[PDB]
Amino acid sequence: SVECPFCDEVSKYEKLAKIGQGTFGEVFKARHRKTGQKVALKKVLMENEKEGFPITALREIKILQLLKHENVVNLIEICRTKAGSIYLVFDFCEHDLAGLLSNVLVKFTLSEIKRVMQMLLNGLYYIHRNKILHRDMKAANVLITRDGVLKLADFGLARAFSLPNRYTNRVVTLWYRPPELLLGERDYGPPIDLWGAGCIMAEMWTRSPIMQGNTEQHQLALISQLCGSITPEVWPNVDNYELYEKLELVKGQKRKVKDRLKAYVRDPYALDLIDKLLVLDPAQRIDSDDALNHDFFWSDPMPSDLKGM
Amino acid sequence: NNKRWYFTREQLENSPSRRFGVDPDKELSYRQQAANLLQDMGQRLNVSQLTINTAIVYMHRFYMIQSFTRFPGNSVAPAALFLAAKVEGQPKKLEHVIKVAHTCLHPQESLPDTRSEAYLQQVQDLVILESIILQTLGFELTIDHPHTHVVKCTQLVRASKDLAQTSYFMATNSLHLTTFSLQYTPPVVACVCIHLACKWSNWEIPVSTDGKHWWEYVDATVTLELLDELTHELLQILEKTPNRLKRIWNWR
Ligand SMILES: C/N=c1\[nH]c(C)c(-c2nc(Nc3ccc(C)c(S(=O)(=O)N4CCOCC4)c3)ncc2C#N)s1
Repeated sequence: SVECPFCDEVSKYEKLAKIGQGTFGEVFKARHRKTGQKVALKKVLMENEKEGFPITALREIKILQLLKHENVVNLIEICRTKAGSIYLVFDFCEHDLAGLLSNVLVKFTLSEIKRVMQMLLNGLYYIHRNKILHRDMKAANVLITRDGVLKLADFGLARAFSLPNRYTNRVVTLWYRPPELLLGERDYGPPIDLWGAGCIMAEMWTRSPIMQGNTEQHQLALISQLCGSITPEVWPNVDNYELYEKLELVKGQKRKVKDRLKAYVRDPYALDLIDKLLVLDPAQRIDSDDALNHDFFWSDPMPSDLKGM
Repeated sequence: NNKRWYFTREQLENSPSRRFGVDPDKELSYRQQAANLLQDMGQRLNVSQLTINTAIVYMHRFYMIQSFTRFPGNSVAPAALFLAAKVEGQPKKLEHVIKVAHTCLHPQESLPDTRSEAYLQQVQDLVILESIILQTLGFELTIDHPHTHVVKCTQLVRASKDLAQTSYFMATNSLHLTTFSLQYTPPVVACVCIHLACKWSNWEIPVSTDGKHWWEYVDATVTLELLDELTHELLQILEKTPNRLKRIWNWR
Protein backbone atom coordinates (compact mmCIF):
# COMPACT_ATOMS: atom_id res chain seq x y z
CA SER A 1 0.00 0.00 0.00
CA VAL A 2 1.24 3.53 -1.01
CA GLU A 3 1.53 6.69 1.10
CA CYS A 4 -0.76 9.52 0.23
CA PRO A 5 -0.78 12.55 2.59
CA PHE A 6 -2.43 14.99 0.19
CA CYS A 7 -5.21 13.04 -1.43
CA ASP A 8 -7.94 11.82 0.92
CA GLU A 9 -10.38 9.03 0.11
CA VAL A 10 -13.82 10.39 -0.87
CA SER A 11 -15.44 8.06 1.71
CA LYS A 12 -14.81 10.89 4.20
CA TYR A 13 -17.94 12.29 2.57
CA GLU A 14 -21.27 10.56 2.81
CA LYS A 15 -23.32 10.49 -0.38
CA LEU A 16 -26.77 12.01 0.14
CA ALA A 17 -28.36 12.39 -3.29
CA LYS A 18 -27.53 12.15 -7.01
CA ILE A 19 -28.55 15.76 -7.57
CA GLY A 20 -27.28 16.18 -11.09
CA GLN A 21 -28.67 13.13 -12.83
CA GLY A 22 -27.30 15.09 -15.80
CA THR A 23 -26.05 13.99 -19.16
CA PHE A 24 -23.09 15.68 -17.43
CA GLY A 25 -22.23 13.03 -14.83
CA GLU A 26 -22.43 12.93 -12.09
CA VAL A 27 -22.89 15.42 -9.38
CA PHE A 28 -23.69 14.18 -5.87
CA LYS A 29 -24.70 16.16 -2.82
CA ALA A 30 -22.72 14.84 0.14
CA ARG A 31 -22.05 15.38 3.81
CA HIS A 32 -18.72 15.41 5.61
CA ARG A 33 -18.92 12.46 8.00
CA LYS A 34 -17.54 14.37 10.98
CA THR A 35 -18.68 17.98 10.66
CA GLY A 36 -21.83 17.73 8.54
CA GLN A 37 -20.44 20.23 6.04
CA LYS A 38 -22.32 19.83 2.75
CA VAL A 39 -20.32 19.49 -0.46
CA ALA A 40 -20.84 18.61 -4.14
CA LEU A 41 -18.96 15.68 -5.60
CA LYS A 42 -18.14 15.29 -9.27
CA LYS A 43 -16.44 12.12 -10.48
CA VAL A 44 -13.87 12.58 -13.30
CA LEU A 45 -15.28 10.34 -16.06
CA MET A 46 -12.76 8.14 -17.62
CA GLU A 47 -15.00 6.20 -20.04
CA ASN A 48 -13.18 6.94 -23.23
CA GLU A 49 -9.80 7.96 -21.86
CA LYS A 50 -6.93 6.22 -23.66
CA GLU A 51 -4.40 8.89 -22.78
CA GLY A 52 -4.20 8.40 -19.03
CA PHE A 53 -5.68 11.09 -16.81
CA PRO A 54 -7.85 13.37 -19.00
CA ILE A 55 -6.06 16.50 -20.15
CA THR A 56 -9.49 18.12 -19.97
CA ALA A 57 -9.76 17.43 -16.25
CA LEU A 58 -6.23 18.72 -15.67
CA ARG A 59 -7.21 21.97 -17.35
CA GLU A 60 -10.37 22.38 -15.25
CA ILE A 61 -8.52 21.56 -12.03
CA LYS A 62 -5.79 24.07 -12.92
CA ILE A 63 -8.48 26.72 -13.42
CA LEU A 64 -10.51 25.97 -10.25
CA GLN A 65 -7.27 26.09 -8.27
CA LEU A 66 -6.48 29.54 -9.66
CA LEU A 67 -9.94 31.13 -9.33
CA LYS A 68 -10.69 32.20 -5.73
CA HIS A 69 -13.57 34.63 -5.44
CA GLU A 70 -16.91 35.15 -3.64
CA ASN A 71 -18.80 34.69 -6.93
CA VAL A 72 -16.94 31.66 -8.23
CA VAL A 73 -17.62 28.15 -7.04
CA ASN A 74 -14.96 26.83 -4.67
CA LEU A 75 -13.04 23.62 -5.21
CA ILE A 76 -12.23 22.34 -1.74
CA GLU A 77 -10.00 19.40 -2.66
CA ILE A 78 -9.56 16.41 -4.97
CA CYS A 79 -10.36 12.95 -3.62
CA ARG A 80 -9.48 9.40 -4.58
CA THR A 81 -11.27 6.24 -3.95
CA LYS A 82 -8.73 3.61 -2.80
CA ALA A 83 -9.88 1.03 -5.44
CA GLY A 84 -9.86 3.49 -9.10
CA SER A 85 -11.61 6.91 -9.27
CA ILE A 86 -11.17 10.65 -8.77
CA TYR A 87 -13.59 13.26 -7.46
CA LEU A 88 -13.64 17.03 -7.46
CA VAL A 89 -15.07 18.27 -4.18
CA PHE A 90 -16.92 21.64 -4.10
CA ASP A 91 -18.64 23.79 -1.46
CA PHE A 92 -22.33 22.84 -1.90
CA CYS A 93 -24.84 25.43 -3.20
CA GLU A 94 -28.55 25.12 -2.43
CA HIS A 95 -30.01 26.64 -5.62
CA ASP A 96 -29.34 27.03 -9.28
CA LEU A 97 -30.65 29.94 -11.33
CA ALA A 98 -32.19 27.68 -14.01
CA GLY A 99 -34.25 25.92 -11.34
CA LEU A 100 -35.32 29.09 -9.52
CA LEU A 101 -36.33 30.66 -12.82
CA SER A 102 -38.51 27.75 -14.00
CA ASN A 103 -40.26 27.68 -10.63
CA VAL A 104 -43.60 29.52 -10.83
CA LEU A 105 -43.72 29.95 -7.03
CA VAL A 106 -40.38 31.81 -6.97
CA LYS A 107 -40.52 35.60 -7.40
CA PHE A 108 -37.82 38.27 -7.93
CA THR A 109 -38.09 41.98 -7.17
CA LEU A 110 -36.35 44.48 -9.44
CA SER A 111 -33.94 45.04 -6.55
CA GLU A 112 -32.89 41.40 -6.30
CA ILE A 113 -32.57 40.95 -10.05
CA LYS A 114 -30.14 43.88 -9.82
CA ARG A 115 -28.20 42.04 -7.15
CA VAL A 116 -28.03 38.80 -9.11
CA MET A 117 -26.70 40.57 -12.20
CA GLN A 118 -24.24 42.45 -10.02
CA MET A 119 -22.73 39.32 -8.54
CA LEU A 120 -22.67 37.56 -11.93
CA LEU A 121 -20.95 40.48 -13.68
CA ASN A 122 -18.55 40.74 -10.75
CA GLY A 123 -17.64 37.08 -11.11
CA LEU A 124 -17.02 37.59 -14.83
CA TYR A 125 -14.81 40.59 -14.14
CA TYR A 126 -12.74 38.40 -11.83
CA ILE A 127 -12.35 35.38 -14.10
CA HIS A 128 -11.49 37.51 -17.12
CA ARG A 129 -9.01 39.61 -15.14
CA ASN A 130 -7.39 36.23 -14.49
CA LYS A 131 -7.21 35.36 -18.18
CA ILE A 132 -9.97 32.78 -18.08
CA LEU A 133 -12.87 32.37 -20.47
CA HIS A 134 -15.81 30.49 -19.01
CA ARG A 135 -17.21 29.42 -22.38
CA ASP A 136 -20.35 27.85 -20.96
CA MET A 137 -22.48 30.71 -19.63
CA LYS A 138 -26.06 29.65 -18.93
CA ALA A 139 -28.68 29.90 -16.19
CA ALA A 140 -28.03 26.31 -15.20
CA ASN A 141 -24.35 27.06 -14.49
CA VAL A 142 -25.18 29.97 -12.17
CA LEU A 143 -25.62 28.81 -8.58
CA ILE A 144 -26.92 30.64 -5.50
CA THR A 145 -26.12 29.70 -1.87
CA ARG A 146 -28.63 29.43 0.96
CA ASP A 147 -27.38 32.88 2.00
CA GLY A 148 -27.90 34.58 -1.36
CA VAL A 149 -24.37 34.47 -2.73
CA LEU A 150 -24.26 33.76 -6.51
CA LYS A 151 -21.46 31.51 -7.83
CA LEU A 152 -20.40 30.88 -11.39
CA ALA A 153 -20.03 27.11 -11.79
CA ASP A 154 -18.92 24.43 -14.24
CA PHE A 155 -15.46 25.29 -15.57
CA GLY A 156 -15.21 22.03 -17.51
CA LEU A 157 -15.22 23.90 -20.80
CA ALA A 158 -13.28 26.91 -19.56
CA ARG A 159 -9.80 27.70 -20.88
CA ALA A 160 -7.08 30.34 -20.35
CA PHE A 161 -6.60 33.06 -22.99
CA SER A 162 -3.86 35.54 -23.95
CA LEU A 163 -2.47 38.54 -25.84
CA PRO A 164 -3.51 35.27 -33.83
CA ASN A 165 -5.38 32.92 -31.47
CA ARG A 166 -6.74 29.56 -32.63
CA TYR A 167 -9.29 28.60 -30.00
CA THR A 168 -12.01 25.88 -30.46
CA ASN A 169 -15.13 27.20 -32.09
CA ARG A 170 -17.78 24.75 -30.96
CA VAL A 171 -17.91 26.21 -27.43
CA VAL A 172 -20.97 27.37 -25.43
CA THR A 173 -24.51 25.98 -25.45
CA LEU A 174 -26.30 26.82 -28.70
CA TRP A 175 -28.92 29.11 -27.10
CA TYR A 176 -26.28 31.14 -25.33
CA ARG A 177 -23.73 31.13 -28.15
CA PRO A 178 -22.65 34.57 -29.44
CA PRO A 179 -22.68 35.57 -33.17
CA GLU A 180 -18.85 35.49 -33.44
CA LEU A 181 -18.65 31.77 -32.79
CA LEU A 182 -21.58 30.98 -35.10
CA LEU A 183 -19.78 32.92 -37.85
CA GLY A 184 -16.70 30.75 -37.30
CA GLU A 185 -14.49 32.85 -35.01
CA ARG A 186 -11.43 31.26 -33.37
CA ASP A 187 -9.86 34.46 -32.16
CA TYR A 188 -12.49 35.37 -29.57
CA GLY A 189 -12.19 36.58 -25.98
CA PRO A 190 -14.17 37.71 -22.89
CA PRO A 191 -17.00 39.20 -24.96
CA ILE A 192 -18.42 35.70 -25.55
CA ASP A 193 -19.13 35.31 -21.84
CA LEU A 194 -20.84 38.69 -21.75
CA TRP A 195 -23.20 37.82 -24.58
CA GLY A 196 -24.19 34.94 -22.34
CA ALA A 197 -24.67 37.32 -19.42
CA GLY A 198 -27.03 39.23 -21.68
CA CYS A 199 -29.16 36.17 -22.46
CA ILE A 200 -29.32 35.35 -18.77
CA MET A 201 -30.22 38.89 -17.74
CA ALA A 202 -33.15 38.88 -20.17
CA GLU A 203 -34.09 35.49 -18.76
CA MET A 204 -34.54 37.03 -15.30
CA TRP A 205 -37.79 38.58 -16.57
CA THR A 206 -38.86 36.27 -19.40
CA ARG A 207 -38.34 33.28 -17.12
CA SER A 208 -37.22 31.39 -20.22
CA PRO A 209 -34.28 31.37 -22.68
CA ILE A 210 -35.02 34.15 -25.20
CA MET A 211 -33.48 32.52 -28.31
CA GLN A 212 -34.00 28.75 -28.51
CA GLY A 213 -32.56 27.74 -31.89
CA ASN A 214 -32.37 24.15 -33.14
CA THR A 215 -29.32 24.45 -35.38
CA GLU A 216 -26.62 27.09 -35.85
CA GLN A 217 -28.51 28.57 -38.80
CA HIS A 218 -31.75 28.62 -36.84
CA GLN A 219 -29.88 30.22 -33.95
CA LEU A 220 -28.32 32.84 -36.22
CA ALA A 221 -31.76 33.55 -37.63
CA LEU A 222 -33.26 34.04 -34.17
CA ILE A 223 -30.46 36.44 -33.21
CA SER A 224 -31.09 38.46 -36.38
CA GLN A 225 -34.82 38.64 -35.63
CA LEU A 226 -33.87 40.31 -32.35
CA CYS A 227 -30.66 42.28 -32.81
CA GLY A 228 -31.07 43.32 -36.44
CA SER A 229 -29.09 41.52 -39.11
CA ILE A 230 -25.33 41.08 -39.28
CA THR A 231 -24.09 43.92 -41.47
CA PRO A 232 -20.57 45.23 -42.07
CA GLU A 233 -22.22 48.55 -41.25
CA VAL A 234 -23.36 47.30 -37.87
CA TRP A 235 -20.39 44.97 -37.38
CA PRO A 236 -17.27 46.36 -39.16
CA ASN A 237 -15.43 43.53 -40.97
CA VAL A 238 -18.07 40.88 -40.28
CA ASP A 239 -17.83 40.21 -44.01
CA ASN A 240 -14.38 38.63 -43.72
CA TYR A 241 -15.74 35.59 -41.95
CA GLU A 242 -16.00 32.85 -44.52
CA LEU A 243 -19.55 31.86 -43.58
CA TYR A 244 -20.92 35.42 -43.67
CA GLU A 245 -22.49 35.20 -47.12
CA LYS A 246 -21.86 31.49 -47.40
CA LEU A 247 -24.63 31.19 -44.75
CA GLU A 248 -27.48 33.31 -46.18
CA LEU A 249 -28.29 35.61 -43.26
CA VAL A 250 -31.53 37.60 -43.49
CA LYS A 251 -31.74 41.18 -44.74
CA GLY A 252 -34.75 43.28 -43.68
CA GLN A 253 -34.39 42.63 -39.95
CA LYS A 254 -33.82 45.54 -37.55
CA ARG A 255 -33.05 45.84 -33.81
CA LYS A 256 -36.07 44.80 -31.75
CA VAL A 257 -34.13 44.04 -28.55
CA LYS A 258 -35.81 46.77 -26.54
CA ASP A 259 -39.21 46.36 -28.23
CA ARG A 260 -39.57 42.59 -27.85
CA LEU A 261 -38.40 42.67 -24.22
CA LYS A 262 -40.12 45.99 -23.47
CA ALA A 263 -43.08 43.93 -22.21
CA TYR A 264 -41.33 41.79 -19.59
CA VAL A 265 -38.74 44.25 -18.28
CA ARG A 266 -40.33 47.71 -17.99
CA ASP A 267 -37.37 49.39 -16.22
CA PRO A 268 -35.54 51.65 -18.71
CA TYR A 269 -32.06 51.00 -17.24
CA ALA A 270 -32.46 47.22 -17.25
CA LEU A 271 -33.49 47.38 -20.91
CA ASP A 272 -30.55 49.63 -21.75
CA LEU A 273 -28.01 47.31 -20.12
CA ILE A 274 -29.45 44.18 -21.76
CA ASP A 275 -29.32 46.00 -25.07
CA LYS A 276 -25.61 46.77 -24.52
CA LEU A 277 -24.88 43.13 -23.63
CA LEU A 278 -26.66 41.65 -26.67
CA VAL A 279 -24.56 43.72 -29.08
CA LEU A 280 -23.55 42.00 -32.34
CA ASP A 281 -19.97 43.18 -32.79
CA PRO A 282 -17.99 41.59 -29.90
CA ALA A 283 -15.78 44.68 -29.90
CA GLN A 284 -18.71 47.03 -29.35
CA ARG A 285 -20.27 44.75 -26.72
CA ILE A 286 -20.12 46.17 -23.19
CA ASP A 287 -17.60 44.62 -20.78
CA SER A 288 -18.08 43.56 -17.17
CA ASP A 289 -16.37 46.68 -15.85
CA ASP A 290 -18.62 49.11 -17.69
CA ALA A 291 -21.64 46.93 -17.10
CA LEU A 292 -21.05 47.10 -13.36
CA ASN A 293 -20.88 50.85 -13.73
CA HIS A 294 -24.15 51.11 -15.65
CA ASP A 295 -26.87 53.27 -14.08
CA PHE A 296 -28.97 50.12 -13.62
CA PHE A 297 -26.89 49.31 -10.53
CA TRP A 298 -26.82 52.91 -9.30
CA SER A 299 -30.46 54.00 -9.36
CA ASP A 300 -33.49 53.10 -7.23
CA PRO A 301 -34.39 50.65 -6.12
CA MET A 302 -30.73 50.00 -5.32
CA PRO A 303 -29.57 46.32 -5.41
CA SER A 304 -30.69 44.28 -2.38
CA ASP A 305 -29.91 40.97 -0.64
CA LEU A 306 -31.50 37.68 -1.67
CA LYS A 307 -34.48 36.18 0.14
CA GLY A 308 -37.32 33.76 0.00
CA MET A 309 -34.65 31.70 -1.84
CA ASN B 1 -0.04 25.47 2.24
CA ASN B 2 2.40 27.81 0.47
CA LYS B 3 5.23 26.17 2.52
CA ARG B 4 3.91 22.70 1.68
CA TRP B 5 6.54 21.91 -0.90
CA TYR B 6 9.41 23.74 0.84
CA PHE B 7 11.68 21.77 3.15
CA THR B 8 14.25 22.60 5.80
CA ARG B 9 17.72 20.99 5.49
CA GLU B 10 16.78 18.82 8.45
CA GLN B 11 13.75 17.60 6.50
CA LEU B 12 15.78 16.77 3.41
CA GLU B 13 18.12 14.62 5.48
CA ASN B 14 15.08 12.64 6.77
CA SER B 15 13.74 11.80 3.31
CA PRO B 16 11.52 8.80 2.57
CA SER B 17 14.54 7.26 0.86
CA ARG B 18 16.86 7.77 3.89
CA ARG B 19 14.19 5.94 5.91
CA PHE B 20 14.79 2.94 3.66
CA GLY B 21 18.57 2.91 3.98
CA VAL B 22 19.64 5.11 1.10
CA ASP B 23 22.60 7.36 1.68
CA PRO B 24 22.16 11.10 1.23
CA ASP B 25 24.83 10.85 -1.49
CA LYS B 26 23.16 8.03 -3.34
CA GLU B 27 19.84 9.90 -3.29
CA LEU B 28 21.27 13.08 -4.84
CA SER B 29 22.54 10.81 -7.62
CA TYR B 30 19.15 9.18 -8.10
CA ARG B 31 17.70 12.68 -8.58
CA GLN B 32 20.40 13.83 -10.98
CA GLN B 33 19.83 10.66 -12.98
CA ALA B 34 16.13 11.12 -13.17
CA ALA B 35 16.61 14.73 -14.37
CA ASN B 36 19.10 13.48 -17.00
CA LEU B 37 16.55 10.97 -18.25
CA LEU B 38 13.87 13.64 -18.33
CA GLN B 39 16.18 15.95 -20.26
CA ASP B 40 17.09 13.20 -22.73
CA MET B 41 13.50 11.98 -23.33
CA GLY B 42 12.21 15.56 -23.48
CA GLN B 43 14.72 16.50 -26.15
CA ARG B 44 13.83 13.52 -28.32
CA LEU B 45 10.08 14.01 -27.73
CA ASN B 46 10.69 17.55 -28.87
CA VAL B 47 9.17 19.18 -25.79
CA SER B 48 10.10 22.56 -24.33
CA GLN B 49 12.72 23.04 -21.65
CA LEU B 50 9.84 24.51 -19.63
CA THR B 51 7.94 21.18 -19.82
CA ILE B 52 11.05 19.23 -18.83
CA ASN B 53 11.63 21.57 -15.88
CA THR B 54 8.04 21.03 -14.72
CA ALA B 55 8.65 17.26 -14.91
CA ILE B 56 11.86 17.63 -12.91
CA VAL B 57 10.06 19.61 -10.15
CA TYR B 58 7.33 16.92 -10.12
CA MET B 59 10.07 14.36 -9.65
CA HIS B 60 11.86 16.30 -6.94
CA ARG B 61 8.65 16.67 -4.98
CA PHE B 62 7.43 13.15 -5.59
CA TYR B 63 10.54 11.90 -3.84
CA MET B 64 9.95 13.96 -0.73
CA ILE B 65 6.97 11.67 -0.19
CA GLN B 66 7.87 8.40 -1.89
CA SER B 67 11.11 6.44 -1.69
CA PHE B 68 13.50 5.57 -4.51
CA THR B 69 13.57 2.07 -3.06
CA ARG B 70 9.92 1.54 -3.99
CA PHE B 71 9.66 3.68 -7.13
CA PRO B 72 12.71 3.73 -9.36
CA GLY B 73 13.50 6.91 -11.28
CA ASN B 74 13.42 5.06 -14.64
CA SER B 75 9.73 4.33 -13.98
CA VAL B 76 8.77 7.70 -12.54
CA ALA B 77 10.60 9.92 -15.07
CA PRO B 78 8.61 8.86 -18.13
CA ALA B 79 5.35 9.10 -16.16
CA ALA B 80 6.32 12.55 -14.84
CA LEU B 81 7.25 13.72 -18.34
CA PHE B 82 4.01 12.35 -19.81
CA LEU B 83 2.06 14.34 -17.21
CA ALA B 84 4.06 17.57 -17.46
CA ALA B 85 3.60 17.62 -21.23
CA LYS B 86 -0.19 17.29 -20.75
CA VAL B 87 -0.23 20.02 -18.12
CA GLU B 88 1.98 22.37 -20.15
CA GLY B 89 -0.22 22.05 -23.25
CA GLN B 90 2.29 20.06 -25.30
CA PRO B 91 0.57 16.67 -24.91
CA LYS B 92 2.58 13.68 -26.16
CA LYS B 93 0.84 10.40 -26.94
CA LEU B 94 1.13 7.60 -24.39
CA GLU B 95 2.54 5.20 -27.01
CA HIS B 96 5.14 7.73 -28.08
CA VAL B 97 6.37 8.47 -24.58
CA ILE B 98 6.61 4.72 -23.96
CA LYS B 99 8.59 4.20 -27.14
CA VAL B 100 11.06 7.01 -26.50
CA ALA B 101 11.57 5.93 -22.88
CA HIS B 102 12.27 2.43 -24.17
CA THR B 103 15.03 3.51 -26.53
CA CYS B 104 16.62 5.74 -23.88
CA LEU B 105 16.76 3.03 -21.22
CA HIS B 106 17.52 0.17 -23.56
CA PRO B 107 19.31 1.49 -26.63
CA GLN B 108 20.29 -1.96 -27.93
CA GLU B 109 17.09 -3.78 -27.06
CA SER B 110 14.26 -4.39 -29.47
CA LEU B 111 10.81 -2.76 -29.15
CA PRO B 112 8.12 -5.26 -28.12
CA ASP B 113 5.27 -6.17 -30.46
CA THR B 114 2.77 -3.44 -29.58
CA ARG B 115 0.29 -6.29 -29.77
CA SER B 116 1.97 -8.14 -26.94
CA GLU B 117 0.89 -8.74 -23.36
CA ALA B 118 4.23 -7.43 -22.17
CA TYR B 119 3.63 -4.16 -23.97
CA LEU B 120 0.01 -3.76 -22.96
CA GLN B 121 1.24 -4.14 -19.38
CA GLN B 122 3.77 -1.33 -19.61
CA VAL B 123 1.22 1.04 -21.13
CA GLN B 124 -0.97 0.17 -18.15
CA ASP B 125 1.98 0.61 -15.77
CA LEU B 126 2.70 4.16 -16.95
CA VAL B 127 -0.92 5.20 -16.54
CA ILE B 128 -0.88 3.71 -13.06
CA LEU B 129 2.23 5.65 -12.15
CA GLU B 130 0.90 8.96 -13.51
CA SER B 131 -2.01 8.44 -11.15
CA ILE B 132 0.26 7.76 -8.18
CA ILE B 133 2.21 10.91 -9.07
CA LEU B 134 -1.00 12.98 -9.25
CA GLN B 135 -2.10 11.80 -5.79
CA THR B 136 1.33 12.19 -4.29
CA LEU B 137 1.33 15.82 -5.39
CA GLY B 138 -2.25 16.12 -4.14
CA PHE B 139 -3.12 17.39 -7.67
CA GLU B 140 -1.07 20.54 -7.45
CA LEU B 141 0.57 20.82 -10.85
CA THR B 142 0.87 24.54 -11.44
CA ILE B 143 4.58 25.21 -11.15
CA ASP B 144 6.21 28.65 -10.91
CA HIS B 145 8.57 28.71 -13.91
CA PRO B 146 12.02 29.98 -12.79
CA HIS B 147 13.31 31.04 -16.23
CA THR B 148 10.75 33.86 -16.12
CA HIS B 149 12.41 35.14 -12.93
CA VAL B 150 15.86 34.97 -14.48
CA VAL B 151 15.01 36.99 -17.57
CA LYS B 152 13.60 39.67 -15.17
CA CYS B 153 16.74 39.79 -13.07
CA THR B 154 19.07 40.05 -16.04
CA GLN B 155 17.02 43.03 -17.25
CA LEU B 156 17.38 44.78 -13.90
CA VAL B 157 21.14 44.30 -14.07
CA ARG B 158 21.44 45.27 -17.76
CA ALA B 159 23.31 42.07 -18.43
CA SER B 160 24.86 41.41 -21.84
CA LYS B 161 23.31 38.62 -23.97
CA ASP B 162 26.27 36.49 -22.74
CA LEU B 163 25.70 37.18 -19.02
CA ALA B 164 22.03 36.35 -19.40
CA GLN B 165 22.77 33.17 -21.41
CA THR B 166 25.09 32.06 -18.60
CA SER B 167 22.49 32.89 -15.96
CA TYR B 168 19.98 30.66 -17.75
CA PHE B 169 22.60 27.91 -17.86
CA MET B 170 23.11 28.21 -14.13
CA ALA B 171 19.32 28.09 -13.71
CA THR B 172 18.70 24.94 -15.77
CA ASN B 173 21.69 23.21 -14.13
CA SER B 174 20.46 23.99 -10.61
CA LEU B 175 17.30 21.94 -11.23
CA HIS B 176 19.15 18.91 -12.58
CA LEU B 177 21.91 19.13 -10.04
CA THR B 178 20.50 20.42 -6.76
CA THR B 179 17.51 20.31 -4.47
CA PHE B 180 17.38 24.11 -4.41
CA SER B 181 13.89 24.03 -5.86
CA LEU B 182 12.69 22.07 -2.80
CA GLN B 183 14.19 24.63 -0.43
CA TYR B 184 14.11 28.03 -2.04
CA THR B 185 11.45 30.05 -3.88
CA PRO B 186 11.97 30.55 -7.62
CA PRO B 187 12.93 34.22 -7.25
CA VAL B 188 15.67 33.42 -4.73
CA VAL B 189 17.07 30.64 -6.90
CA ALA B 190 17.13 33.16 -9.76
CA CYS B 191 19.23 35.58 -7.71
CA VAL B 192 21.65 32.76 -6.90
CA CYS B 193 22.11 31.88 -10.58
CA ILE B 194 22.67 35.53 -11.53
CA HIS B 195 25.09 35.98 -8.62
CA LEU B 196 27.18 33.00 -9.74
CA ALA B 197 27.08 33.96 -13.42
CA CYS B 198 28.45 37.38 -12.55
CA LYS B 199 31.14 35.77 -10.37
CA TRP B 200 32.07 33.41 -13.19
CA SER B 201 32.15 36.08 -15.91
CA ASN B 202 33.86 38.46 -13.52
CA TRP B 203 31.11 41.02 -14.06
CA GLU B 204 30.45 43.35 -11.14
CA ILE B 205 26.98 44.72 -10.44
CA PRO B 206 27.18 48.41 -9.46
CA VAL B 207 26.02 49.21 -5.92
CA SER B 208 22.93 51.41 -6.42
CA THR B 209 23.33 55.16 -5.86
CA ASP B 210 21.34 54.38 -2.72
CA GLY B 211 24.04 51.93 -1.69
CA LYS B 212 21.43 49.21 -2.15
CA HIS B 213 22.28 45.88 -3.76
CA TRP B 214 20.28 44.55 -6.72
CA TRP B 215 18.87 41.32 -5.26
CA GLU B 216 17.07 43.58 -2.79
CA TYR B 217 14.96 44.79 -5.68
CA VAL B 218 14.23 41.08 -6.28
CA ASP B 219 13.44 39.36 -2.98
CA ALA B 220 13.30 40.97 0.48
CA THR B 221 14.61 37.91 2.31
CA VAL B 222 17.70 37.61 0.15
CA THR B 223 21.12 38.35 1.65
CA LEU B 224 24.71 38.29 0.38
CA GLU B 225 25.53 35.70 3.09
CA LEU B 226 22.88 33.34 1.73
CA LEU B 227 23.84 33.94 -1.89
CA ASP B 228 27.53 33.13 -1.29
CA GLU B 229 26.67 29.92 0.57
CA LEU B 230 24.37 28.85 -2.28
CA THR B 231 26.51 29.83 -5.29
CA HIS B 232 29.36 27.96 -3.62
CA GLU B 233 27.24 24.80 -3.23
CA LEU B 234 26.10 25.13 -6.82
CA LEU B 235 29.62 25.74 -8.13
CA GLN B 236 31.08 22.69 -6.38
CA ILE B 237 28.53 20.36 -7.96
CA LEU B 238 29.11 21.99 -11.35
CA GLU B 239 32.82 21.25 -10.82
CA LYS B 240 31.92 17.61 -10.20
CA THR B 241 29.93 17.36 -13.43
CA PRO B 242 32.11 16.44 -16.41
CA ASN B 243 32.01 18.89 -19.35
CA ARG B 244 29.19 20.96 -17.85
CA LEU B 245 31.47 23.95 -17.10
CA LYS B 246 33.23 23.66 -20.45
CA ARG B 247 29.97 24.84 -22.01
CA ILE B 248 30.21 28.24 -20.34
CA TRP B 249 34.01 28.49 -20.28
CA ASN B 250 35.62 31.45 -22.04
CA TRP B 251 37.86 29.47 -24.36
CA ARG B 252 39.52 32.50 -25.99
C1 LIG C 1 -21.67 21.33 -14.30
N1 LIG C 1 -22.61 20.85 -13.35
C2 LIG C 1 -22.36 21.00 -11.92
N2 LIG C 1 -21.28 20.43 -11.21
C3 LIG C 1 -21.38 20.80 -9.76
C4 LIG C 1 -20.36 20.37 -8.75
C5 LIG C 1 -22.55 21.62 -9.52
C6 LIG C 1 -22.97 22.14 -8.16
N3 LIG C 1 -24.27 22.01 -7.77
C7 LIG C 1 -24.66 22.47 -6.55
N4 LIG C 1 -26.04 22.37 -6.14
C8 LIG C 1 -27.17 22.14 -7.04
C9 LIG C 1 -28.50 22.34 -6.62
C10 LIG C 1 -29.60 22.10 -7.49
C11 LIG C 1 -29.36 21.64 -8.77
C12 LIG C 1 -30.52 21.39 -9.67
C13 LIG C 1 -28.03 21.41 -9.20
S1 LIG C 1 -27.68 20.80 -10.86
O1 LIG C 1 -26.50 21.42 -11.37
O2 LIG C 1 -27.50 19.37 -10.91
N5 LIG C 1 -28.95 21.28 -11.80
C14 LIG C 1 -28.56 22.22 -12.69
C15 LIG C 1 -28.55 21.66 -14.09
O3 LIG C 1 -29.79 20.96 -14.42
C16 LIG C 1 -30.15 19.99 -13.36
C17 LIG C 1 -30.05 20.51 -11.95
C18 LIG C 1 -26.94 21.67 -8.33
N6 LIG C 1 -23.77 23.01 -5.70
C19 LIG C 1 -22.46 23.15 -6.06
C20 LIG C 1 -22.02 22.70 -7.34
C21 LIG C 1 -20.62 22.86 -7.81
N7 LIG C 1 -19.52 22.97 -8.18
S2 LIG C 1 -23.33 21.85 -10.90
